[PDB]
Amino acid sequence: PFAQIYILEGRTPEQKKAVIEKVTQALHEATDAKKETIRVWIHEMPKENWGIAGVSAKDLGRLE
Amino acid sequence: PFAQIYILEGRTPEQKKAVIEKVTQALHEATDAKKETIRVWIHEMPKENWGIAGVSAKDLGRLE
Amino acid sequence: PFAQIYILEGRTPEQKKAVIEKVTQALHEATDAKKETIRVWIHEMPKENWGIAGVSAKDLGRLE
Amino acid sequence: PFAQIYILEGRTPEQKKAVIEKVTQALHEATDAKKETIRVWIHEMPKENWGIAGVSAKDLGRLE
Amino acid sequence: PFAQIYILEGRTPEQKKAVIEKVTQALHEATDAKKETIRVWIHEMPKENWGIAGVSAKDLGRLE
Amino acid sequence: PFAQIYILEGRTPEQKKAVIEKVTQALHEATDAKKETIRVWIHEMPKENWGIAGVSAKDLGRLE
Repeated sequence: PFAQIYILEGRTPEQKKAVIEKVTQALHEATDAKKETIRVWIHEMPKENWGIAGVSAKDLGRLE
Repeated sequence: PFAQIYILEGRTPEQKKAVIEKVTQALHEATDAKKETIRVWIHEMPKENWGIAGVSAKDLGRLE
Repeated sequence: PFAQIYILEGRTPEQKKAVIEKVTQALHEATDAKKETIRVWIHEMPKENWGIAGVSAKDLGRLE
Repeated sequence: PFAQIYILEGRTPEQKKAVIEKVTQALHEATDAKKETIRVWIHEMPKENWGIAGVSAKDLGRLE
Repeated sequence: PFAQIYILEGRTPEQKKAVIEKVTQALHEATDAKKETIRVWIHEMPKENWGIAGVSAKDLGRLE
Repeated sequence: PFAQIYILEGRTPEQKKAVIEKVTQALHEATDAKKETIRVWIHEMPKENWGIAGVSAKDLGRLE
């Protein structure tokens, strides 16, 4: 089982390692697949490239 | 944060619900993102459509 | 420019044709790319395979 | 409904904001989904990483 | 190295096995990656779900 | 037919051109699709962003 993860830019390397570790464990427990077979990779998206209801994460970050 | 999951066909609905639940929890804990923002969806791939080292999961399933 | 669209199962064929038409027009107008170059394809996801905040679209559809 | 957009590097930020805005509107009109649910994100591909009929956008950009 | 392949519905199983075999060999030769590490999977898209310049493969299939 | 390729960062430009060329040829031969229709694009993943059995390519690169 494979997981393709999409996150915004700006997260710590510790958080990205945890994404790999916890998502891999999550797939192992949910499907009982051998960890050897599990692959997880992470796309880091610029805030200008991430739209929520038609507004970019960048424009939202300017607000409270 | 979003997770696009690829699994082979043939898993129970309980396993697929667990994929959604555990991967969502994994992303929440790894990034501290609000669960409201997290999305996880699952592509179920036919065994004929899944290649490992040039051999399909289907041809492998014939073997021990 | 290419668009990979993810929607839930259960939409009319007219809505899917409109997705192809309107997304193609949207990319043409936003980037001025020739329509000849634009490609849009649609993955229809089972409601059991679509997680929102850890809950599947299927379990949500049972509710009001 | 979600849209994963693939464009070549080198487009203005105004064009990328327009991609987010117009694709979101396109999905809203085609499916009648609430804008709150719609997500659009953009991968910007290096010209060396984009093949058309076996030739990269980079090699093509050298030509007329 | 991983390859995610998108083809229209309607191809023979022999063609899909060849996709897995030849794409795997192509990645092995281009990158010198061990075949053990290479993964290739195939999404088969309904013709109604595949847009070329704003027109679906289905509407095109009606024409000559 | 389209191929979305995922490789680790750090490969030569010659290898990436070969990916585009050989994968395009592989799809042409496997499906008999006209080369004009074939598209191949390449995501280069940071080693920190690529998990194998729960361990990142980066941590593995430290080892023998």
